[PDB]
Amino acid sequence: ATIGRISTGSKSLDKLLGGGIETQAITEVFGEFGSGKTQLAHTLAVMVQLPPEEGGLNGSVMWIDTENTFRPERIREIAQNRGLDPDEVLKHIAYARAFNSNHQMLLVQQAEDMIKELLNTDRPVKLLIVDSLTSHFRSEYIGRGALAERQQKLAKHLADLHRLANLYDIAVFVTNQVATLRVYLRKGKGGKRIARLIDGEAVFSITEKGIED
Ligand SMILES: Cc1ccc2[nH]ccc2c1
Ligand SMILES: Cc1ccc2[nH]ccc2c1
Repeated sequence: ATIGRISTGSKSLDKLLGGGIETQAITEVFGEFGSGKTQLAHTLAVMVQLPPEEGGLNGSVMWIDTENTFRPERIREIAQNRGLDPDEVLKHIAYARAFNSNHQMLLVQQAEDMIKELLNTDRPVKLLIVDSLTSHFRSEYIGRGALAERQQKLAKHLADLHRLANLYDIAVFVTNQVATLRVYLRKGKGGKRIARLIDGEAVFSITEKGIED
C-alpha cells in the first residue's frame, strides 16, 4: 500500500522529512523540555484532517497523553488558521490519558477497536500520537534489575505501535524527552526551532498556525 504523507505545517521540516511524516512508520521526535515536541503533535493533529491537496489525509486522530499536555483550545486555534472548522477538528481527535506505563500499553490495544471501526469510512484514523512515549517508563523502572524489564516492555509497546502503523496505514508520531525515523528538535535564537534527522536542518517558528517557516 502506498505511503501517505502528512504535512507538518512547515515547508522546511516537510522537505527534511521527504514530504511530511509517513504512514506505516513511527516518527519519534527527541528534544529537551520546551523544545516544541508537543506543539508539533498539536499541529499534526490538525494537518492530518486536511484533504490530500492541502497536505493532509482526511484522517481521524487518536491521542495518548501521559503528561496532561493536550490542549483542546490550542487545537481550535490551529484549526481556525489552517482553513478548517475548530469544532469538527476536535470531534475527530479521540483522546485518552495514560495513567501509567501498563495502562499506556493497554490503550494501544484498545485503539485498534476504533481504528477498525473507522477504517473503511471517509475519515479513517491516519495519525496516532503518543506524547510522551517514555515518561512513565522513565519514572517507574528505577533500581537494580529495572533496566532489562523497562526495555522489554518498551520493545513490546513499540512492536504494538509498528503493527498498527503497518496493518492499518497510520502515521504513528511519538515524543521522547531528553522509531523508523528519529528527529532531534531544539530551541534556538529568537525562539526558532531547529530540527535534524538522526542516523541539513529545518527551521521553523511556533505560531497561531501551529508551526510555519
Ligand atoms: C494520569 C491520569 C489520571 C486520570 C485518568 N483517568 C483516565 C486516565 C487517566 C490518567
Ligand atoms: C476514546 C479512545 C479509546 C481508546 C484509545 N486508545 C488511544 C486513544 C484512545 C481514545
